[PDB]
Amino acid sequence: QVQLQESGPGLVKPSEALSLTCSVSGVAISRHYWNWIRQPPGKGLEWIGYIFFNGNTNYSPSLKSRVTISVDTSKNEFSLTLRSVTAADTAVYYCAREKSVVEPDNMVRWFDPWGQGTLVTVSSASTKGPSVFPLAPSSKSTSGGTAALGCLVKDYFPEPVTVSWNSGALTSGVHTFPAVLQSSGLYSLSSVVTVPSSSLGTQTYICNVNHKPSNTKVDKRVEPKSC
Amino acid sequence: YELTQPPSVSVAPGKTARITCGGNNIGSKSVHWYQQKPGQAPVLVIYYDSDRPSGIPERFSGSKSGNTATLTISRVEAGDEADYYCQVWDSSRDHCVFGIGTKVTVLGQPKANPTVTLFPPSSEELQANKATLVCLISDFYPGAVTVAWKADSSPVKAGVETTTPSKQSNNKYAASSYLSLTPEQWKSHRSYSCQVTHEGSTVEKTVAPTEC
Repeated sequence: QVQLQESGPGLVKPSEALSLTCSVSGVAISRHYWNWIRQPPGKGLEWIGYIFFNGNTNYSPSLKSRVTISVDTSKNEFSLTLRSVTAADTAVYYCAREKSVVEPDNMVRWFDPWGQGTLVTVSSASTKGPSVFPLAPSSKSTSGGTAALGCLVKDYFPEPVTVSWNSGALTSGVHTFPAVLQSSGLYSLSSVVTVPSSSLGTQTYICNVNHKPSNTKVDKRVEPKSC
Repeated sequence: YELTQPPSVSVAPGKTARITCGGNNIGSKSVHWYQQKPGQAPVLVIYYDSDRPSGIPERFSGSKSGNTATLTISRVEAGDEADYYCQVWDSSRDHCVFGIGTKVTVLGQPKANPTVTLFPPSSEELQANKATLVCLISDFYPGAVTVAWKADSSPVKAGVETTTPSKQSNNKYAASSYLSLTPEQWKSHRSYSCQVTHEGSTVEKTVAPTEC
């Protein structure tokens, strides 16, 4: 199937250049127009521009002066460069495949599918990868048939961290909370999963923490606590 | 060129919700709709005015008029709470244009009283000379909650951070609160507690340094 996956730096210092790449699976770049959109946190979708492998491009009026979109067919990828960033450029950046039909004298163009988005934070502060600690199940985090267990993901910057359990094999009963922003300017969050209390003596639980801004991955075992 | 939408649409469960999109004589162009649920990418939900992509429920339908384009959701589910965005292309300037977006909330879901889970500092974190109590509040509705922490039945305000509630996969809400402490402070009281107030009633959990 057709999948798109953005990759970015996470953090970008003011006045420097943002560079992103979108890797395309399941179709050749040459077969479609490709677009970049962005979304500031709390706000709406803003188109950036499009490209076609023969060189055609058009960019948003607001951003035309600072944007370059390019294409790499030999890696089935397209890319975005946005120079001279300011805080107004902090946003989730999405790539998307353009679908289009030829209707006379007009343009009918829509997006299907979108990538997952990647958060870009414009900041002078420095990157910091998280510290991860277990939230162990005990005789007091139980509710009869089930127990809650979790991982605490502390003091990272910038957002985001994502968490999976048992390499994605464990999805039922998972909730990853939003981050808190501490007085120190660092974020922390927790992910919890509820599992059978029966299982605790004989099943392994691992939280997979991903902090792409720091190129860090932590796989933390969460074991019953033994006093 | 500009695309206007209502900032929000409220609707009761099972009722029909209608999200409308007005633009420069839209009716000349073609309107597309995207669903964006909290924390996720947009997904296409209607395209070419009224077409449903493969995989979208029939209860999503798109219509148009003269100055307005409409997205209709019959038998609205709490699971359809989302922001919806209309979209067209401007063929003269060669620009894509989005609406400002409409946040749909379904109100009058069943009340759910919160479960509270309180984790003490892990020995691993205490061994790194830090201590964090973690109070997770889940499976509640409506969303408004307040959290208060106590050490030995005396209020604590320093070192507390609390998230605003967010939907879980259940469509019920969840929230979290942290109490940061030194290991010494953790061991110096007999107990700590996290009390959650929801819809005028409270649920409190207690942990003690001396129970494992």
